[PDB]
Formats: sequence, C-alpha cells, structure tokens
Amino acid sequence: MVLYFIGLGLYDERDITVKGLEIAKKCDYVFAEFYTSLMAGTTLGRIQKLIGKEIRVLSREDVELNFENIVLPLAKENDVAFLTPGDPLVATTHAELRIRAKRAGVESYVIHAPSIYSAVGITGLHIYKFGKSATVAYPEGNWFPTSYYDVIKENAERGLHTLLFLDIKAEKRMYMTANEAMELLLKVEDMKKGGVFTDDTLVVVLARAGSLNPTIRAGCVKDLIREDFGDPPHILIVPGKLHIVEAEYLVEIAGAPREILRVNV
Amino acid sequence: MVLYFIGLGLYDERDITVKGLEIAKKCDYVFAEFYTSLMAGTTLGRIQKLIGKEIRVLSREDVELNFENIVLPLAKENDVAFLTPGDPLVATTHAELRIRAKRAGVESYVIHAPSIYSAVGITGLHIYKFGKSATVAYPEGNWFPTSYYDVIKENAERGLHTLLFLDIKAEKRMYMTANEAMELLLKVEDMKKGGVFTDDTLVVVLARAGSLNPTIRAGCVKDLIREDFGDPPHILIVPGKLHIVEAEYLVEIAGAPREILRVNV
Ligand SMILES: Nc1ncnc2c1ncn2[C@@H]1O[C@H](CSCC[C@H](N)C(=O)O)[C@@H](O)[C@H]1O
Repeated sequence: MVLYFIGLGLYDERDITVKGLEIAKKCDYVFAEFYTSLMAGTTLGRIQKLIGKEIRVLSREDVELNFENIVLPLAKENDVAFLTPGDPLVATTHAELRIRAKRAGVESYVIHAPSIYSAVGITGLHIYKFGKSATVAYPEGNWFPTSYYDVIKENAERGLHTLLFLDIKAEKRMYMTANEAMELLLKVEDMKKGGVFTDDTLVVVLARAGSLNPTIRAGCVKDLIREDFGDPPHILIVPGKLHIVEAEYLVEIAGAPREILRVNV
Repeated sequence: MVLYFIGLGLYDERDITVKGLEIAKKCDYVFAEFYTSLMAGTTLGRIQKLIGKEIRVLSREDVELNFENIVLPLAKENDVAFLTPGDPLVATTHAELRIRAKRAGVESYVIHAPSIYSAVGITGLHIYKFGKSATVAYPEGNWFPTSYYDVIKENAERGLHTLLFLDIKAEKRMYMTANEAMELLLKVEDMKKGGVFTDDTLVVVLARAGSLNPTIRAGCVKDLIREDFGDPPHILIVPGKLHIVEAEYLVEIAGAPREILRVNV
C-alpha cells in the first residue's frame, strides 16, 4: 500500500540513485512520465531492462486528470513506483500528486535524483547566487509569453543569476534550443526595451547535463545565438554580477572570451 | 589521465547514482571530503564497503591548498575519483578545482547526484520561487554577521523563498539546529527591526532530506522554535507569499497550521 516517487536523473538510466534502483526493482507496478523533461541519453527499454520491470508510460493528461484513477488504485494494495526525469518534484506540479495520494489513503515516499537545478553548478556560477527561476515558453497563436523577461530583469538588478528552463512539447517531440530562447528574448527586448537582453548580454548555455561531455558555453548573445550546442535538452542562463572566479571558470572551461575576466565592480 | 568529480547524494551510502558508483569502482584511487557537509545517514565504512575501494579522506586545507599536490599527480597516470556529499561543484569553491585540473593537463568529468538545492522541493515549495540562498553563521567574539537576514528580506520582499543552510563544524561534528537558527534570527531581528523574522513568521524545516523518512515541518517561529526535528542535518526555509497549492501541501503533508491557507497566501 505504498507509492514511490522516484527520480531518474539528468541524462541516462544510470543517473538514478542506488536507493532508487533497489526500491524500484522491488515494486509491484511501475509507472512513469517523460513529458516534463528529456533524458537524451537513454530509452524506455534501457530503463526497463535496468529495473527489470515493464514500465507503463503515462501522458500529461493521464497524470494531471487521471493519476488517482490509474496509479493510486494499485498503490492501495501494492508497492507502486512513479518514475520521472531529473528530480520528481522539481519544476513540475508533481508535489500536488502527494496530496492526492494522501487523500486516497496512500502513503508516498520520495527518492530524489540529480536535477538540472543543482547541475547548473557545472557552469562555474555560484549556485547560491541564482535568483528567481523562469521558463521560456513557445508563443502559441496570438499569445506571446513574456514574464520570464521580467524575472531576468528583477534578478539582474540584484546582481543575481537567472536559470531559464526551456519549453518542451513532448507529444510533438519539440525541445526548445538555447538558440530559440535567445531569439524569443531578443524579440521581447525589442518590445519592452528595458535593456535587459541584448546582443551584448553575456549568457551561458548548458546542454545535456548528466552526460559525460555536456556542452558548456558562455559569451555574448550575438556570438552564441547561431552556434550549435548539440542535441536537446538545453537550459539558458543569464548571469548577474560575476565574481572573479566565476569569470575565470567561464573562460577556462566554457570558452568565454578572455574579455569577461575584467569584471566591473 | 582522468579525474572524476562524483557526488555522493543527500543522506546515506545509497544516495550515490548508479553511474557514480560504477565509475568509482573503476578508479585506481578514490578521495573524498566531508568538511562541506556530512552524510549523516551513513559512515565512511559503509561508503567504502559499497564502493569496494579504500577512501582517502581529505581535509579542507588538503583540498583548498594542495589539491594539485595530492589528487592531480595521481590523476595524470590513473583514473581518480573525488567524492563529495550532495552534487559536485555545488560548494562554492569546488568549480575552481576543475580549473586546476585543466592547468595540470588532467581531464575531468562531473557525475551528478541529488543536492539539497533541488531536494527541498519535497517541502512543496515551488523551486522557481526560491531566490538568493545564504548560510546562517554563528556569531563569535566581536563578529556578529547578519547578511543572511538581508537575504531573507530581499527575497520575501519580492515574493521569493529563502533557502538557509545552517552553520556546521564538520571536524568537531557540531551541527547548528533549526531551533538554534531561529533563536539567532529572532535576535538579529531585535537588532535591525526590519520586520523580517518574528514569532509569527512562517518557516519550514527540512531534516534528513534523502532518507525515506525525512522530517518536514511548517508553522510560526514561536511554535516551532522549541519543537524537536530529530537528528541533523537541518535546513531552514523562510517562504515568501505562498501559492495556494504550496500552502495546501504544507498543511496536508507537513502538518502546517490550517491558518496559512488564509494568512500566508
Ligand atoms: N540534462 C539536462 N540538460 C539541460 N537542460 C535540462 C536537462 N534536464 C532538464 N533540463 C531543462 O529543464 C526543462 C524540464 S523542467 C523539469 C526538470 C526536472 N524535474 C529536473 O529535476 O531536472 C527542460 O525543458 C530543459 O530546459
């Protein structure tokens, strides 16, 4: 009579924690969703093979509208696991699912996994210096989202870094590239003219964190906007005021122009 | 010729990822540090037994002053692993270690693991709403640091949550409790009187994140300041204004008082 929320990590099936694997291996039923993020280095088959169980993949609709009809029923009489990319409760609405489990008289436990939220550390930017986070969403029809632009503005004024999750439309197999995010932001700048995101703005790109050779790049928008960062997923970061050691790392590791070594203070 | 920065995860020896464990087992030399944090749910012996390699523990000075004379020389002719609690490169000064490896002609790769930065998502607080983070340091002598108080102020002012790490003396294995952190903040409030941290302020306490049975509590400072949250480590969070969904999770999962559904939303 237990439900396990288990994260699978950043890139492939091996990013799951040992705790998560051992517990998953012993669950009666295993469910999972792969719409909240992209695990570019694995396949359902490899995950199933590793866990030694069949995995019933659920759609966003299955989860958001039918979690209590598809998963909870079995958790009332068995040990059930629900797998997700990265950490199960990060930048998702999955936390609320625990309230649903509770209301159904089902106990739930959470097994964390590496998340893009902490993986940003590989960019050299001090993680405590990150401010509010946001998501660059694809415009649809006449609706053109722009709130994420205001988040960068608010953080930048405080000298804080901004983590930008990029949009994803799993059913259409669409994964926003850092390039597309930069294009959208330049358009918002043209509209708002707040001097928040321009061709000279320094940005950082982290692609396929979790893999052994992720792409880590830093530089002016004008120079990176047309660069190929490899396959998704990508995240975009707009740093705030940099510490000298952050700049050094960006230059030495992310190939940023030596020019940024000269921090204004 | 290769140095692997491997995260050990949140709480015990099983919090390392399958990737991290398999890679560690293949290394000729394995180093680790426990001064930035400790794995309170396990021991060096259990970690060593799991990895099946003797682990040479390094102190803060060993790392910060002599990383290149202790770790890097061996990494030039062998596969070397450097284990740290949580996610590698989260601790402020670790990213710089990759620069030292580069300068030494040594390749380095990062193997992520769960970090408290993302694990706090288990409190039900939306990850994107966290602002700048800080550490609550013990006053001492004529030194009474209060910057962490200003961090809370600036975040809450913008409706953002504040993640507060509590002071730790690794060597002496002396943890700051959430209770202690609260008393300190109340004392800082009585000095700056900015109306930031009072007896009525809503706070969240997360203890032993990573374990299957963590302690998640929420309520006013006056009612939690004397409560027993169990064994360390403890993490303190001062939430900004709550999303109704956040509040509902805190009430249903963390036993928060029903009143936050109207008082803090
Ligand atoms: N390995 C990875 N590399 C780069 N970006 C990633 C990533 N994994 C997730 N993301 C980013 O985050 C978005 C999904 S948000 C959900 C995040 C997940 N719970 C976690 O803990 O990581 C993606 O669209 C992408 O922009």
